[PDB]
Amino acid sequence: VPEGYESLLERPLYGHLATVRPDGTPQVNAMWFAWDGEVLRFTHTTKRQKYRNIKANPAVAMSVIDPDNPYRYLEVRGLVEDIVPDPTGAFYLKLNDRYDGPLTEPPADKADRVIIVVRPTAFSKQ
Amino acid sequence: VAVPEGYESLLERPLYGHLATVRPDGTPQVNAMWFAWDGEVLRFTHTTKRQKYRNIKANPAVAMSVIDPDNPYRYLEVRGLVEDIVPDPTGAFYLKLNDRYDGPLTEPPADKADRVIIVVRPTAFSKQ
Repeated sequence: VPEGYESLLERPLYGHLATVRPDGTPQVNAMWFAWDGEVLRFTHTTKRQKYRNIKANPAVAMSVIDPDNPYRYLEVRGLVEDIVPDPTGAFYLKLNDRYDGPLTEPPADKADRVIIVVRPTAFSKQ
Repeated sequence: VAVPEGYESLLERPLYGHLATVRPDGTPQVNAMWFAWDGEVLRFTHTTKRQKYRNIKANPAVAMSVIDPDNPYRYLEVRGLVEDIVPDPTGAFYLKLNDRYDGPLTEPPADKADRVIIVVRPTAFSKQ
């Protein structure tokens, strides 16, 4: 990550995750995310189009901008490298906690929850 | 294609839109952008010299994500097609976008000779 920009990834900001649909056209959805210094993790259910997109095309990109300073932003390109079942909704609650989210209990859709793990290939800030 | 009823307000606000395009190799690109909405089409400022432009010349399909900055449960996803690309060699359109956002970019850009207006007609909206 280029120098001075990793802090974007540490903050509880909404990332805009782009995927490619089966028809070859793009889709973009605003998302919580977690960065661990190596990979990005997202909460998803197996029911939505964005999940189906990544099962067929694992290449993704995520945009984040600093809400306090429009000069600071990042596009992260990467590949989905794992999809991990989260049937207790523990990972959803971890994100909820980082974002001071409204859930007080595991999500009702927990049986269908997964963790999408994305390993970056590029970070661009300009 | 009609905006969902009461969400057009998000497109009227000076919020960033995160515009996704697809590269010729089939992988996506997404960038935070100023946009303008006139009730029918979205307009963006680009130059002819970057990858985002090359992406749209080969695949006109795009998607834009805008989120309310204070309530993240309020959002709008717009899919659409680039239907025009208009030269902006004076940077006048770029300066109108800056004005819409009350931004600091009040003088024409050094790259103005290569500036264009990208015009996108929506094909779909989602807010849930």
